[PDB]
Amino acid sequence: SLAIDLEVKQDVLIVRLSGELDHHTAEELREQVTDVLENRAIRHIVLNLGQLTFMDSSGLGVILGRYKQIKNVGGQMVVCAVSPAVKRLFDMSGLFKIIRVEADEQFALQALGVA
Amino acid sequence: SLAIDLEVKQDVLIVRLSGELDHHTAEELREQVTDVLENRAIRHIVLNLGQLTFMDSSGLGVILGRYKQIKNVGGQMVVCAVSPAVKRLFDMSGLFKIIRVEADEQFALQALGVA
Amino acid sequence: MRNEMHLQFSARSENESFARVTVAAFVAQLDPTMDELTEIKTVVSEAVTNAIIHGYNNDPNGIVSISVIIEDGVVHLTVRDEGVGIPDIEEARQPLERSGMGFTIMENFMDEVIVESEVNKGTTVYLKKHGI
Amino acid sequence: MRNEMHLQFSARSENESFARVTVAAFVAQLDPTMDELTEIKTVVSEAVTNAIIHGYNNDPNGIVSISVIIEDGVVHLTVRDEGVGIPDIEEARQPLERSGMGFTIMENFMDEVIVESEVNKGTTVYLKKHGI
Ligand SMILES: Nc1ncnc2c1ncn2[C@@H]1O[C@H](COP(=O)(O)OP(=O)(O)O)[C@@H](O)[C@H]1O
Ligand SMILES: Nc1ncnc2c1ncn2[C@@H]1O[C@H](COP(=O)(O)OP(=O)(O)O)[C@@H](O)[C@H]1O
Ligand SMILES: [Mg+2]
Ligand SMILES: [Mg+2]
Repeated sequence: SLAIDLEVKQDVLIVRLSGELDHHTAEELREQVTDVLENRAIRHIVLNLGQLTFMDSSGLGVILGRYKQIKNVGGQMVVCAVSPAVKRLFDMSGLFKIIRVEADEQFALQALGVA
Repeated sequence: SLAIDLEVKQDVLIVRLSGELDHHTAEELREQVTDVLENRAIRHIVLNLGQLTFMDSSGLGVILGRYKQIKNVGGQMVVCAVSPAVKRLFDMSGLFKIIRVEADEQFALQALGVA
Repeated sequence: MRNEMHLQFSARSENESFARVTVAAFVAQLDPTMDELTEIKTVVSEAVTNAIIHGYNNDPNGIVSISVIIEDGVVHLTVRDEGVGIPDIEEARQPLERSGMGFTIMENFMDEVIVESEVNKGTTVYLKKHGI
Repeated sequence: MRNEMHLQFSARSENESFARVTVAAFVAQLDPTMDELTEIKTVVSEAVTNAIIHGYNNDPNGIVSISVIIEDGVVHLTVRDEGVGIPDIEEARQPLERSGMGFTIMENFMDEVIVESEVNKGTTVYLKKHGI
């Protein structure tokens, strides 16, 4: 229900999600991501949501849990290729104010100077 | 849930089904087909099931109701492009013995001499 | 992990599809083949259609109830209604637009089929499928 | 034509998806837009997820119950559990991996949201969506 493809480019962790993100699938994501943040010098996180077909507040929670981590190292959280539905959750929750939204992974990486 | 495309070629009524055939959708089929049989000299019926994704015993009932009609005019009932699932219903019910099964509409029409 | 689901709905023909979809969605958690899923969907359709047209005589106020218990790869499917019932169960299982194939299909596709009924009480069909 | 459906299922996280699918399948009979369907699926997910993780504390023996009444183009969605309940409802509606957005999302996507709860009794969330 949720495929996770990770990749590191310098101090940026690229998280590519495919499928649906809810409380049921969020756990495997949290574990996988926090593992990377522990055994690597990551300052930023690019969340590629182009292949994500669904997300609820649990998706916002896992993102927000990471945001706190990234904020601790002075880095930035970037989400890209966001669906209108997911964009609706970011506006309504004000997350659009603390997390940058970009068109796609390339522009997101460019914004972080790693492309 | 069930699209019905009809066409007459000589004394043969071609019934092309798309979607699912159950008790809920069978009624519109019965009405449409019996209307054609009443205002036209139909002796045979070719049932094209290539685009049908589902069928239960109600589909067998509507077919069997027609078979009785066709048998009254000495004609033949032909079903084509049948899925393995539907083929399973024809074997199990013995309908394969009184109704001819063909690969596709063209061979079915050929078997009826109208192509 | 033993998972269970129970669904009740108005005795309307459009819900035949809804019932197929729902039970299939629930059985999917077991990763069954397309053929196994087709079989499950079909027997659900037979039983649910029987409840609607035979049990409640198409009266939308009737309530069709379904239960799906999944335990140890085994699927326990139960379809019931509180309709008019069946006088002689044995006779009814024997193969108007009626195909008379309903019970036979259920019996063939499933590994076990138990039918219980009582006039003016209702009917309950217990189906079991082994081997995911 | 007023159609109704009731679904009960084990308090398991994999059933979150199952609940979204089922309610959406039932609401589809009204031919809603993709956005309306997404909204319905999301609020169902919020409420059902709340019942599971908050109401039953992830205990799979708990039973989550849903009701969907469709009447005159209006969707009446009710999600309930017999879990631990909420001490102060008002406080809980206010925005650990918790986003605290659940109720806000339900309130925004739906046209009406009524929450009822009692400690050690359970919680019931009534949601209403107007205009198909
Ligand atoms: N839920 C039910 N309520 C009342 N009668 C039923 C029910 N299910 C089955 N029956 C009886 O059993 C008969 C056989 O059912 P089935 O094998 O599905 O064939 P069919 O529905 O084509 O008649 C029905 O015609 C009906 O008389
Ligand atoms: N069914 C429920 N059973 C018990 N507590 C609940 C239930 N639904 C909501 N709550 C309470 O309301 C709080 C707010 O829920 P919500 O807005 O969805 O945010 P979150 O789930 O992210 O905490 C929950 O943390 C919980 O304390
Ligand atoms: Mg039947
Ligand atoms: Mg929540």
